[PDB]
Amino acid sequence: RRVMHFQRQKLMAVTEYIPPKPAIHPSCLPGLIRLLRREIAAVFQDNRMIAVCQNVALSAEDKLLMRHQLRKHKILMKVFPNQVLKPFLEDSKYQNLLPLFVGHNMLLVSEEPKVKEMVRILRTVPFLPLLGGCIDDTILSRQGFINYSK
Amino acid sequence: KFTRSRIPEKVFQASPEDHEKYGGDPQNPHKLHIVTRIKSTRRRPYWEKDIIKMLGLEKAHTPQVHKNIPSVNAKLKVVKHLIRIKPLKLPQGLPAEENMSNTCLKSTGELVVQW
Amino acid sequence: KPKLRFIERAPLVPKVRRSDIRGPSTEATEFTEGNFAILALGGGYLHWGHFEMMRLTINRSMDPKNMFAIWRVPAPFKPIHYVTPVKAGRLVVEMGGRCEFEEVQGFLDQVAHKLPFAAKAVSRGTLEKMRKDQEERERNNQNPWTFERIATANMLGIRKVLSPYDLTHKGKYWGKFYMPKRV
Amino acid sequence: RPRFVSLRAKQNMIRRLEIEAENHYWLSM
RNA sequence: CCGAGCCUGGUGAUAGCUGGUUGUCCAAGAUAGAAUCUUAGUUCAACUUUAAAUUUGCCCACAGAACCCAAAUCCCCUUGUAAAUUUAACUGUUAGUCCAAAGAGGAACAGCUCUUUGGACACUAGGAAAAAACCUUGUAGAGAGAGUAAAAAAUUUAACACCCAUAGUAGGCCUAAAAGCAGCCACCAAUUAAGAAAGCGUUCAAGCUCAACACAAAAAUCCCAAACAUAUA
RNA sequence: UCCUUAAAUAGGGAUGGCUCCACGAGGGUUCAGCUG
RNA sequence: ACCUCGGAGCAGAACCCAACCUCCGAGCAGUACAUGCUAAGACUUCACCAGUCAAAGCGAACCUUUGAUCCAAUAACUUGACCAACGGAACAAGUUACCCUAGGGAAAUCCUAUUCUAGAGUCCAUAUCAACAAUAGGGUUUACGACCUCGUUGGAUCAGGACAUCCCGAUGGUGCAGCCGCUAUUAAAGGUUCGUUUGUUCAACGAUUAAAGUCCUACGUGAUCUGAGUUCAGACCGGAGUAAUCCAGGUCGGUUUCUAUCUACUUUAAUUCCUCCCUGUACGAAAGGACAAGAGAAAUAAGG
Ligand SMILES: [Mg+2]
Ligand SMILES: [Mg+2]
Ligand SMILES: [Mg+2]
Ligand SMILES: [Mg+2]
Ligand SMILES: [Mg+2]
Ligand SMILES: [Mg+2]
Ligand SMILES: [Mg+2]
Ligand SMILES: [Mg+2]
Ligand SMILES: [Mg+2]
Ligand SMILES: [Mg+2]
Ligand SMILES: [Mg+2]
Ligand SMILES: [Mg+2]
Ligand SMILES: [Mg+2]
Ligand SMILES: [Mg+2]
Repeated sequence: RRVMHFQRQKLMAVTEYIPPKPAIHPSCLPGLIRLLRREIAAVFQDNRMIAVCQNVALSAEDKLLMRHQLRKHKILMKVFPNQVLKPFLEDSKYQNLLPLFVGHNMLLVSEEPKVKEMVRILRTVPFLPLLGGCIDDTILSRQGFINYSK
Repeated sequence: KFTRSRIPEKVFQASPEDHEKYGGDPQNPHKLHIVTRIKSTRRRPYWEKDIIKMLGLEKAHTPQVHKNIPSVNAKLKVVKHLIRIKPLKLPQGLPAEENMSNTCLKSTGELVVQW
Repeated sequence: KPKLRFIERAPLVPKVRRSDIRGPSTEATEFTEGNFAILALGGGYLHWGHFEMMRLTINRSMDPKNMFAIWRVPAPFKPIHYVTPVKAGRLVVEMGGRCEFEEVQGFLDQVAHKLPFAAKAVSRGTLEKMRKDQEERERNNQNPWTFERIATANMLGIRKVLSPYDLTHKGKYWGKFYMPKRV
Repeated sequence: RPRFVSLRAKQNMIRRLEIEAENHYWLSM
């Protein structure tokens, strides 16, 4: 840009824009979602016995084999967001279930307990421990699940 | 080209905000201007120089009283960037012949008949 | 024809006559059958090479079934070679179709920087936003003194320095250059 | 060499502009 | 000291060219068109000076000034003002410089060549570093008073979601095969979550990501006031 | 294009057209020698 | 080519003006033969000269492009050529380097490096290179007949400086296993050859070198020297011209001179290269082939 006359430069400087200044900083001042809702609501009545695990340390093939051995029975494995599962606990009135589902959580919804054989399968892989569940509105810890299996 | 500037008439239409700011009532306007030259006519067009001479504002900072009438105001509009205009205020009215020699133009623009 | 059509280097039949650079553009300032475009933030001259590179860089990253691009500036006609005058605020290349602004932002910005004059990649939403915020600026500025007011009233005898075109440009347009920040 | 506008210069220009605005008001009646 | 000797005379040749042009003090005093064997000159005009006569002069509010198809200008009641015109006499300057603005010199942005409007310089002073042309400011003297005018450059920019993606089937056409990456055609479908894939790499596969779950710059003698972030506007 | 030097914008050779005997402080080139 | 005049661009709105410039046409043609005579008042090409319009009146009928004076001719009214360089010398061209005097003066269109990646790059962009464009930096040109043409320089001596590094130093990467090459960052302490042809400014060639850098310094530097060459004054050849003469267009020849007044200044830890050792070691499949460190030789530079 060619140099302006200095008087014109002064004019531009004086006529420069002045933004309004707030007195106090405003900063420093004070359908898949519903599909999941309805599906989980239906599942909570469909299932009779429920359990949860942490099926994340497994490979793709190992998870596929585990899914196959579970589908051998009538049990179905589920994964659902904790972000939406946390409201579900209070919606279904499961207060004791709040300190149970955090991070990765894999449900094992069923009506016929093959938990004996599932624990036997889990035994050959000395990890992925069973986490407490709640059958028919009755919370069962791991010891309760073992006793029920036996 | 550089030419005479025709100031749009809306420039000389005061607003109520202006009335509050400057303290002049549009009804009952002031009769006389006190005009002082505060800027040099050098580097200004010959017509501005001529208007300054006509108005008698050759000396800077020397108040000159003029009528607040449209013709004088047109000349003042021509040279408005070189002058300061303030209304002449007469708290005690225009001086009488007895005290014509005892007047004083206060810096506020008031011609007082006591000095 | 969902592509930028080739333009002639020179018109077949020269035309006699009908500064085209200074000041805001008056035509093609608004979107017509498009959704994105390149806006000229300053006047200048577009060469045949400039046009050819516009066409090349647009039709290269082009989806004919999802993008259609059109010119807004005619072919180089002004003799100097032939060029096209462009004023500030003039759209150069328009685009439309089933697409999103970020899908084209990258190469639109690249080609705008390629352009000889200041240019910007502008969607319809961005154009409306900048026009609205310019209006907001000129409505909420806290400066009692504006170029428009001072120039129109000849305050300080400033018209001795300014141009007659400055009274209409209100200080925003200075020569071919355009100053959007200038309120 | 380029020249730049100082805050003092801007203030001086603003003072002059204020005087001129008052001139406008007093010429408006 | 010969592209034409020397001396004297005509002769104080002529020179639109160069140089010079001597007391004091005051005052008025500025760029300008035409013609010209003319552009290194001159004459007329314009300006300028003196004297004189007389009465209006400048500024300008409306009104008014073209059809073809912008800024402004002209004109003058008022008004602010005091000059203007005419008469007599007359020199000198006048083919300038720069700045701001609008245009032309081919539908040539800058540079130049011109035209126009305005300013300044050739005239004082203050400031911008020094400073003809920018800003402030002029009428003249003395003062060991005062209020001000213009007048001080600004700036210091790049981290980043995390996590990994089973499978109807390498979806088919041709393509040696080209499967998601050679191309076109639909672009569905399983779990819960899902592109017949937006980008790397394979003749083709294989291997990798995205998405999905999940949680700016420079140079030549030697840088160039010193320095300073927070004491009342 | 050849010779000349390692290198060679240098040198020499493949009425007119010609013929250089001799001569030259003329203008180019060269061997050898000589040398601040 | 133009020089005067007129019309248009060319000036948007009184006039004036864009001269120079672009286009067009006129030195008139047609008509009438009151298309006469007179005369208020005006315009005007910024002077003058000149050029315009015109009421009223008289008299007949019932207009749309230039040129002065003098001088000639005509009884006169009037007329004429040249003045077109068109404010016009009545009548006079080329040339001077043999010269003399008086003076004056001295945007587009090219290249370089980054950026977008176009793309080359064995495939592969980003190892390397690189298009159009943009950015910067440097240089050239212009508004005018788009006709042709053409408008002080080295060397020697001594060097000062920049870094945009040619070599020597230190690093990153590599489409380099080591050797290397390529690329980039940093680095200006030091160094950066001798010859043949050419006046060469250069250029090519020869032989070397670690390298034979790009520049700025008024050729850096000519009151230190010297050489061209414009171009002196002589003479040929070639071209132009009737000739005089002209033409960097070729050649042979060809004297500028300075006693220094002032400033300034006149005595401010070395680099390379080669050889050897380490090293045939590291590395490498081999071939090939290192760093770092040390020793010795030379040479150069500086000081003696
Ligand atoms: Mg003699
Ligand atoms: Mg004499
Ligand atoms: Mg005087
Ligand atoms: Mg004559
Ligand atoms: Mg003369
Ligand atoms: Mg020789
Ligand atoms: Mg004309
Ligand atoms: Mg006249
Ligand atoms: Mg003549
Ligand atoms: Mg003449
Ligand atoms: Mg002779
Ligand atoms: Mg460097
Ligand atoms: Mg001769
Ligand atoms: Mg001789």
